[PDB]
Order: sequence, then structure tokens, then C-alpha cells
Amino acid sequence: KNFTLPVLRVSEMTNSRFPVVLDQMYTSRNENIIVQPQNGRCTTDGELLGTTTLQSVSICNFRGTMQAKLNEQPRYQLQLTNLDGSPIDPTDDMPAPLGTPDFQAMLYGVASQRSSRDNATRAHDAQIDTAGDTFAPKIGQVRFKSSSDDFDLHDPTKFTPIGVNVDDQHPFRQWSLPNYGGHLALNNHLAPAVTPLFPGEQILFFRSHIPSAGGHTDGAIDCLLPQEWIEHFYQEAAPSQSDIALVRFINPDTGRVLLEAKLHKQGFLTVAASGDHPIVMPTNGYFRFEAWVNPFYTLAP
Amino acid sequence: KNFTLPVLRVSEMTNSRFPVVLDQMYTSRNENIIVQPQNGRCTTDGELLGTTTLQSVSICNFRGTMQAKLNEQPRYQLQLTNLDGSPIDPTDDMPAPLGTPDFQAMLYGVASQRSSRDNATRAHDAQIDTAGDTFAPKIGQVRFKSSSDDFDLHDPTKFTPIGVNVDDQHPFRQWSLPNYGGHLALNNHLAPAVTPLFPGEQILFFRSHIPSAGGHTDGAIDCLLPQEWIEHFYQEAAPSQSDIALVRFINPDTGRVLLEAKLHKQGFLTVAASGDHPIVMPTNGYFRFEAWVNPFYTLAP
Repeated sequence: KNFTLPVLRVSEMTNSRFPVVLDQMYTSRNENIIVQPQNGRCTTDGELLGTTTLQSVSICNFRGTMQAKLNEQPRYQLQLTNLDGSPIDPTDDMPAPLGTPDFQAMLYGVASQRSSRDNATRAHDAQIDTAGDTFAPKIGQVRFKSSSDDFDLHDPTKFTPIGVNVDDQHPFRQWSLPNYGGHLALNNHLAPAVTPLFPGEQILFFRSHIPSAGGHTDGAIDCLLPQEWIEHFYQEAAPSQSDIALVRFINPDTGRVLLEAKLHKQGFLTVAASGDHPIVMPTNGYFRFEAWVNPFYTLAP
Repeated sequence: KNFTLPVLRVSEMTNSRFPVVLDQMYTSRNENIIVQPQNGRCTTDGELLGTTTLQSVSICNFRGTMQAKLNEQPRYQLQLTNLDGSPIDPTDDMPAPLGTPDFQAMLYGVASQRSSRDNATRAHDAQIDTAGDTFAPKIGQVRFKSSSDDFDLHDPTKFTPIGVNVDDQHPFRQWSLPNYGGHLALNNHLAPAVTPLFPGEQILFFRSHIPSAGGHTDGAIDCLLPQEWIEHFYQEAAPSQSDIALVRFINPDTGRVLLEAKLHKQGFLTVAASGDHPIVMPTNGYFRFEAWVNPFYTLAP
């Protein structure tokens, strides 16, 4: 069972941390930041981790029923299920339901309902502060704010994300994890933090720019693996013959290698690079597996 | 090379006609309807058809610029690009830009903006009538209605779909194609209509129930192939040995065959069934390719 990567171009792939297409590759040092995303987490042999779900359309989604309309904004209190409808097993080895956002922001989207008895429907804008005190998806408790009063108590309710809403009180901080159990509980069952552990290396990320309802923001969000790679590794389940798969970015227009990287079995890439900047490449380019290498392989810048 | 199918469960896959998870499999006679969807169209050897795009998150999206505000609803005039940013080439051998909706409805979502000069952002609800005379995505002309006046001219604008909005004047008609060129024009480069070609057979659909902002509607939308199968075929490009691949839905724990279907090389499935009803199958099963069969193969009911 040989290890392989999808052949898709960057522009043919999807961010694994928000439901949007990829725009570019990007590297950064992330000085003093703990890089520990919970979406887009999969080992090279196909073990999904954190809150990672298989369908990109489900990233940053919530599903459940409307438990209550409270007095204070955010007035609307959800009681969550898993996105497949199945109930929330609290003994589960996940930090929160699959698909839960893994960053702190005001998440902007639409809350929609369907009444089961007659299929009556309604939907309005909804915002969820993933840094807020009542944000406790682990225990199934999320609240959203909406300018509308047209919601039915107890109907099935879906939150579809659109983007963020940035203001001085609500920054978009992509590397700051929510407290999935609210501010009175510590996060658990987390996918591990990632960092380069070799001199002169930085993580190579796949970057998108997500919509915003407010602010002068580029909406940049960086994932460790395209969602399509996760789907592929889950299917292939190829064994790891070392801790590092050496991969080469090849331009099929020329047959030439333009970049070497290390694909770590834990599910992230590193390159020999310095600084925070995009990695510009021909658009038909894609990574190919080359070989499993030992732990001291040096990458050419 | 050999033909294969992904091993994903139905609940692990995505509709190819709207950016939502699959709910179930379903069959219908569709008597006296022309079933000719343009999204989710791909041959088994990986040739994309209609308006099919690879990223599920792009289905029913639009991208462009705010060209003008008009005096009458729908006031907001977009001039589209392709979803990648490139300009619309009327020459193209496509019925409309990749991802354009392939049904008549009031499509409900959010229009977001980011200014080119400095990334100033805003986003509000947007509704696009894909049955309206002025809906002409083929030539890049799409108007949306919004209750907000907080949109700015000549800024890059993205439409992210959420669902539909059904009322008496605006039904959701999943099998009625838009007039992609505007004002009752001539659709071209269409993926062909599909029908079973064999006694006792009906098409097997992968169904989702999409959100709605109004009306009594189940939101049902039936696709011919899960998006994950499309992306697999596109990358594998495996040849066919006949017009029909026998595929078997199996329980993975035991190997027991639960259902036989025909996967037609043109990109759709048939089963031996009659009526309009779900195809009830254990949640953990999946289809496996068995063999390319001749035209006389009869399926188990």
C-alpha cells in the first residue's frame, strides 16, 4: 500500500478550516503562537483528529433545536446534535462536535428552521461569538444573536456559516482556540500542536480568504492540509514507513520540481523558508510523494 | 487501470447540486419530466459535463462585481466573473459559469463585499430569482434583491448560497433548468437528459433537504452522483469496459450484499424499483464496483 497524494491543483481544492476554496500556499513563523487547529487534522495514514469532519460543506456548521429564547443578546439558545443528526455522546473522544469552529471570532451566518409537522420554513442572519462565555459546544450549548424575532422554539435549526464579522471587540484570531466547554472548563481530546522541529524550517499552509460582514480584514485562514488530501488519506490508509514523507511540488507543464517539502505523518508540511509570505507557484503544479525519509533530511530553500 | 468507487457512507458524502451533506438515497419515476441536471455531471472516466465544478463549496456560488444599483427590486446588478476570478468567455463550451444553479427558485444566501483598494467589508442577505427574465449568468448578468442599502458600487462581491425561499410566485422546481442566457433564450452545451433504459428500473438519486427562508417546502434536491464520486472519477480517469458497471451496496462488517445497482458510464445509477420513495439501507453500507456487464444484466429488486 504505497502512499499517494491527490493530483489536484491548489485552485481545485478546499480549505479544511472553513468552507471556501483555497487561494494560495503560505508560510509563516508564527512566533510565540501555539498552532493547534482542530479542523483539517488527519494523519498521513488516514486517522481523522480533533473536530475534523469529512465533508467540507459541514465545516463551521451547527445543527440542533432551539431550546429557548432568552432575554439578553445573544437571545437564541441552541441545543446541539451532531451534524449527522445522531445525538451527542459525551464520552466521546473529541473536543466538541465534528465541524465546530476552531478559532475565536464573531462567526457570521444564517440560522434556518424547518417545522416537521408541515415543512414550514424560516431563516435569518445569526452571529455566534466563539470566544463568548456561553459558547460551550462540547456540552451542546451554543447561542446566536439575530436581529429577527421570527424563530420557532423547538424546531430543528441549522447554522450555515458565511464568514466572520470583525470589530474592535471581536477580532478574528485564527490560532486562538475556543473554550469548547465554556470558560469554566478546560479543553480536552485536542489534536496536538504542530511546529517545525528542524533548523530553518517553517510550516507550509494552504490559505483562503473568507468573507466578512465588517472590518478592514483580509479574512486570511490557514489550514495544514487541503480537505481533499484528508479525504484521500482517509480512503487510502497507507502505512507510514517513517515519520516524514518527502514530497516534491512539480509543474506538469515542464516536468520539473520547483519545491521540496516534508509531509509529517501527523499531518502537516514543512519547508525551508523564513518569514511570513505567500509561496507563489504555477497553477497547474501539485505535490507528488517521493520517498519516506529519516529524521535529519535537510531541505533546500 | 481498474475502476473503483470511494468507500464513503451516504452520511459521509455531499450533494453535487447544492453545498450540503447527503441525507438518503431516493428513487422516483419522474414521469413526463425531463431529468437533465447540469450540476453533478461527470462520466465514470472523469469527464466533467454541464456546469459541474470540483469543490462542493462552490456549488450555487456566484462571484463578480457590483455594477449598479437599479431603481426597482431586484436592485443590485452583478457583473459576474468565473468563480476563479477569470472573465466570462461567451465562447466557452459550457451552458453557464461553473457552479451556476441548475434549478428554478428564489435562491437565498448572503452577498459579501471586500473593497479592492483596502479590503473594506460588509455582507447582507441576497436573493436571486433563477426563473427571472433578467437572470443571464451565461453572459454574466445576475441581479439580487436585498433589504439592505449597505452595499457599495464596483466592489468585488461574492454570493454564498444558503437555500431557497418558496412562495406562490416562486416555487422550487428542481428539474426545471434556468434560461442561462436570459429572457427565454437558448440553452446550449447542456449535459443530456437521463432516463433508465431497462424494464423495471428507475434512477437512483442521492437526496438532500436544503434550507429555506420561507414557504412550506421539504427542500428536496436529488443529484445523480455524490460530489466525492465526481472528484474520484476526475482524478482516476479509469476507462470503462462497457456501458454499465454493476455496483453492490455492502455491509462492510460482514460483506453481505444488500442492493445491486447499475452505474451507467454517462454518470448516473439505476435500480430495480418502482414508485417515489426512499431507498432504505443501513447507515453503514457503501457501494463497491463489481464488474462491467453487458446490456442484458437484470438487477435484484
